[PDB]
Amino acid sequence: SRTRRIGLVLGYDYIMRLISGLGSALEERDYSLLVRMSMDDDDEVSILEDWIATGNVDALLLLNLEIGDPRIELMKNNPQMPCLALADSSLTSGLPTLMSDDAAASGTMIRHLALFGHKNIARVAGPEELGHSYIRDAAFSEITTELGMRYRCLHTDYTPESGAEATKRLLSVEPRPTAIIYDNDVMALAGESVASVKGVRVPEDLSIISWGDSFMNVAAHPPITALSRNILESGRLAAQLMLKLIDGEDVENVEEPPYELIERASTAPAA
Amino acid sequence: SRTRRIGLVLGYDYIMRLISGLGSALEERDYSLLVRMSMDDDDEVSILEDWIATGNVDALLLLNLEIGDPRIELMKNNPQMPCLALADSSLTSGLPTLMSDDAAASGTMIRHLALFGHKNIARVAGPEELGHSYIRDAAFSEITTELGMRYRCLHTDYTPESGAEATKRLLSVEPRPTAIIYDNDVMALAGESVASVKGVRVPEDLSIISWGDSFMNVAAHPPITALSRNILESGRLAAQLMLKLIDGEDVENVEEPPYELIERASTAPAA
Repeated sequence: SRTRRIGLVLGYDYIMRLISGLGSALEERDYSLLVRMSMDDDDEVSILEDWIATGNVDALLLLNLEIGDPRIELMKNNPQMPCLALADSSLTSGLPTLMSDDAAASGTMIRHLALFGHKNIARVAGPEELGHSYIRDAAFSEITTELGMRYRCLHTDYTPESGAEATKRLLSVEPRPTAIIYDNDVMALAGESVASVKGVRVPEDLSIISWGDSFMNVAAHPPITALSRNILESGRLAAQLMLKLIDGEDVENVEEPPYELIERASTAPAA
Repeated sequence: SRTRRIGLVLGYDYIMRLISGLGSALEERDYSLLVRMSMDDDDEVSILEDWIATGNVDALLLLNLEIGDPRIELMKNNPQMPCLALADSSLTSGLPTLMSDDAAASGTMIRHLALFGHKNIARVAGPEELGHSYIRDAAFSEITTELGMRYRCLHTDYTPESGAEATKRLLSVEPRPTAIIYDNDVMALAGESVASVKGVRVPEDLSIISWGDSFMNVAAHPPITALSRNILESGRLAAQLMLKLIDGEDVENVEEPPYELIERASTAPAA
């Protein structure tokens, strides 16, 4: 029998666009998304175990895979429950995956800076505990080294206060980077505001790129160059893939839809 | 019997915070949110009718009430299905409501501008088809008139391009307003950027307020004064109220948690 439900556990406190894309495909088959909220760290596993034991959904969507995620083992020990992970293939261990390509995106951003003559750049990244942290760092280190570009990074907690603090630090230590890439839009904006208050012109003295795009980047002063992921289409593909698994079709891993570097006013030749 | 599900139909293409708050309360009772997506205008009613006919959820959450919303009539003709609306009480016609107070918020923002000596202000609002459009306009017109303040408004579609266009228009027509209130954060940011490009200093020449708060306002240049709604707690209260209805308890309308005007650098005395 079918419940016509897909399970998703969210963390308490991007996702909206993913849910819109998922819904655009689930509606075609009169499916619904069943959403629960994990308030703690082992809470998600407990909810998933309940769903599996009761057969309360037809498939599970796994987001934000960490290194050694306890969910992979859960799914592998329960192959009668379809699941799909949205992650780099290196983190999913054989489970059906809609694959991101952070290493590719890293290259696209760095080559854009290289073309503009940047030789000293920095990244303001998220927490080191993210499953994509080591993929991104390895890509940035390899590409920058191979292009003879100086590279430094600082970790933050995604808040504008943290992005602001990191930017102040990068702009105060000689030799000052001429471009900074931020792991989210809010920190790129906070960093641009820091540069402006400091009298560091964007983009004349400092280029800025946001990893991730939103209306915020369009509204900024100046508008911020962004690596844009097609989250809507990713969501749609994810739902289609889970429906295939539910239908009993074999599903090879699928690359997520291509990203695009949207060039705006915040990147320009290096000072 | 109980399904332990609450139904929510979202529109294709705030809500994330609401869902976090809802989940914080639903998890206490092992309830889930069942989410579907309306792709058209009469799509929502059809989904709701299906849920009602099959008893597939225990209660329905109604958001974004319009004037003469076809959902009110649906719910009233189906009182065996618990529901809760998040709206001004004037739009819900006796249905259990978690009540917003846009007129109160309007007063708080306008009094803040009055204290700073503003005598000519403007609003960049959303579409006129919003159910809260006439409540807000009536409040702004009454309060401004009664304080002897000149007031004008322009309608937009919530995009930064639309907010930018509206700001250019307001700043180009004499007498230029000394403060602009925007119906969302992205337009307040887009408007602040327009003022900066134009050489209109914020806040020295122009004060800006965002109706709605987010990290974007904290990250702006300068940070943007915002009317902040407690969406997390609103979500939590909404879930608790629907659970009461499901439990068979009588539920009087409830005011939503108090909003707060967070004063930041973008408001100052009038030029």
